[PDB]
Amino acid sequence: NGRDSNPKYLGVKKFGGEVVKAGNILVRQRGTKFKAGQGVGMGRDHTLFALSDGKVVFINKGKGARFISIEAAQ
Amino acid sequence: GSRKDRKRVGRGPGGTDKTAGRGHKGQKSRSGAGKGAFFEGGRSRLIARLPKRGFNNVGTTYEVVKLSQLQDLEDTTFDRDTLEAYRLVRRKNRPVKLLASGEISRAVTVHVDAASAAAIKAVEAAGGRVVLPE
Amino acid sequence: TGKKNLVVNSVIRRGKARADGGVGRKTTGITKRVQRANLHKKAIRENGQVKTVWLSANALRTLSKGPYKGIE
Amino acid sequence: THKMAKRRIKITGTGKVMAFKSGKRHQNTGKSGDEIRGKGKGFVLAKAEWARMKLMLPR
Amino acid sequence: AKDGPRIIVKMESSAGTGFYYTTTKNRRNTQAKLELKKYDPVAKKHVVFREKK
RNA sequence: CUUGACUGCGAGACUGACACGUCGAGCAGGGAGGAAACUCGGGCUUAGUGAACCGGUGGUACCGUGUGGAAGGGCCAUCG
RNA sequence: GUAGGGGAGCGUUCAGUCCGCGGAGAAGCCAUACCGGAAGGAGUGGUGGAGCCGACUGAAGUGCGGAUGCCGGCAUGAGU
RNA sequence: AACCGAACCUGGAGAUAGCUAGUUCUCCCCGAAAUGUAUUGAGGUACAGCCUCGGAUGUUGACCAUGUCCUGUAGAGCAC
RNA sequence: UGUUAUGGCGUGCCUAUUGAAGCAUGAGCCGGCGACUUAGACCUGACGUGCGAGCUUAAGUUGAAAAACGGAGGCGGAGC
RNA sequence: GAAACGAUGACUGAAUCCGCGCGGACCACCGCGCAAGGCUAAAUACUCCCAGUGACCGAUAGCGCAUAGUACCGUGAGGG
RNA sequence: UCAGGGAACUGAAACAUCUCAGUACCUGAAGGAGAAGAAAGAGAAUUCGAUUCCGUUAGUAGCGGCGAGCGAACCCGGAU
Ligand SMILES: [Mg+2]
Ligand SMILES: [Mg+2]
Ligand SMILES: [Mg+2]
Ligand SMILES: [Mg+2]
Ligand SMILES: [Mg+2]
Ligand SMILES: [Mg+2]
Ligand SMILES: [Mg+2]
Ligand SMILES: [Mg+2]
Ligand SMILES: [Mg+2]
Ligand SMILES: [Mg+2]
Repeated sequence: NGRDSNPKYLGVKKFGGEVVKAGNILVRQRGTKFKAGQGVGMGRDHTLFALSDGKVVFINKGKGARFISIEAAQ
Repeated sequence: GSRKDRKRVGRGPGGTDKTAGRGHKGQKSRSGAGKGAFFEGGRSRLIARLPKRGFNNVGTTYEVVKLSQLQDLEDTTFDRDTLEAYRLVRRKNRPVKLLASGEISRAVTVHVDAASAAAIKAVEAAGGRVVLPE
Repeated sequence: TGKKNLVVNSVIRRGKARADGGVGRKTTGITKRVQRANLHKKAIRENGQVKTVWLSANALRTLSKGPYKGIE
Repeated sequence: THKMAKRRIKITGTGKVMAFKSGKRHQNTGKSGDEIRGKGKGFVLAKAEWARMKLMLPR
Repeated sequence: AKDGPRIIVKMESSAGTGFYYTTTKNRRNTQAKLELKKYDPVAKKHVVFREKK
């Protein structure tokens, strides 16, 4: 049979070198792809959200683990 | 002279004739020509399904009498029970209430039906009296 | 045609499903909504002269317990 | 329309419309506690445009 | 949240002297006799809640 | 070991035509675990669902048609 | 440049003013090589025989190729 | 009473008609849409999206370059 | 200006359409009739006018070649 | 519907002035009223008809009719 | 004008309550007019004081598959 191409959404909401706010949603993910770095929290759905205001740090280690951080802009 | 009498200069435009216009055939091609049924509201679209009750009452309502109004201008004619109609509260239908908005020190004595806290706390600190029905 | 006043003059007929309830039902709802009629009985009496005519059961009671413009 | 008065179509002082949150009202609950307090204040101004017209003259 | 003949249940809730409705989903399967928990009523909060009824 | 499968709230964002939906630092009443930093407003996440309306049920005391009460209604839960 | 929106206007009946024209002849009808960016508007010539332009303002039953549209008149099929 | 799966006439009555057909005087300025979602919805309708006029704002637009990150297609490869 | 001979060019109009010279609808021809209106102390907006933190009257009364009176009431003025 | 009150169709069927009906379930206070008997211009409605006027028509308009419900159609109602 | 009787198409984008609407039609009685009337009342001031009519209250109180929709009265201003 066939049914349901699903809407979902996902993607990475706030990209690198972008200035965010406290409360903005940075990444919408499913599992843990992007680990919350310094300045960054992770919701129960593993959504990455911002604790404080500042600039978006992307950290690439070879993946498997990589990090969304927030460093101050000021 | 009536014949030299001019127009309003831009009060009205002429009306709208849909006869002629060489390629006007009006309204919408199908569907929504000819009907008297158009009707923007209705229970169909997102009004019902909307979840409220509360309950309707709207009881006693009072004349809002600005403090700024009372003070500043006029004489302090000692408003009281009659002259007040000429003071532009004009309602009838309802009793009168006094609330605090503008600030100027004045001795004033007024008969209204009720007042707010900082209203009486205002009128007296500048000196005066505010009466209430017994 | 009765004695005092008149006859017939009738009402419509209502009937309702979800009949009863818990008095505090969900609601009562309707079905019938049709027109209806009314009538009475006739017996033989006379006044001023011998007649038969018709007798309203109320006025039957009345004529029986007293002679107000009529006798049996 | 004249039904919608006590239900919230309600109009503000800025000529906006009060429509908040329906998420679950009476039947079907037993999820969380603040979805239950999820009942809000709120609105949108898209369908507020023709909303007031239901309530129009009686503010 | 649908209901019928089935197992488990949605059982109502109350406190010692305090008046509050938790209404949580219970289950008669493994064990249900004591519905006893600790929940917080009108004012005092801080009480044991017997949801057994 | 326990009843955070909490109450009163939401800075700010994801998403949707709308209605819904989603995540969420943090303030307070307060709790539970830990020596402590601290964590907790259900569950690795993603499905396990349904607007309004009419009604059943517990709580609160606003409306209640001359006035004082009650009937009925309203609001906070909540069941269908 | 199609639905659609915006702007300027042309022409027609009625009405109030204004200016007037007409038996040495009104409107209407007929022709016409002129005028105007268009709707349109004049010039003269022929018909007519009792009335009518121009200007301003206002009001409309106000503009037709269609609707197997309506009333009428007259064609084609045919000297069949 | 010359068309009877319910006669004829007058009437309610301009029945309703998400259907079809038609909708006339000029020029000027712009200028679409047949997508998305919901719909006893599918040739219909509500909201959005795209058109126009007016106001406010006042380069935020547009392309192109530099910087910065995100993506797993083409290719490829055989490490599951 | 009228008529003409020759050359070049040249797929009625409308409607309905993804698409019409269409072998898809309509229509014999010419008159004349013929379709976005009217109403309400309604709702909302644009332009214009009078007063302006005020603004207005309705029924009705009285004069009526002519219009005045009539503040019952309505709308601003406070919100949640 | 918590449904008061008027109104009757069927069964019932009280008081009478330290009395009776009402005041929107019902109770008490507190008010308002006194049913079972009748008549009663005026201000209101309409236009067969007569008068006067009209930004009403003027011979496909205006009433159907510049007189005709006649001719003409139908058994008739009716149409015209 | 009052009275006895009383539709449906239609709206609810389907349809039973509902709306159309006590509308159309039938019938009965009467006049130039009718109807209605001299509070067992409105009404919440211990005000008003027969009926009808206009304004207004007011789309307000309220009615309702609380859907489509329907929609008062007192006060107050009058004609009388
Ligand atoms: Mg068409
Ligand atoms: Mg021959
Ligand atoms: Mg032949
Ligand atoms: Mg032959
Ligand atoms: Mg036959
Ligand atoms: Mg028709
Ligand atoms: Mg055409
Ligand atoms: Mg097209
Ligand atoms: Mg053809
Ligand atoms: Mg051909």
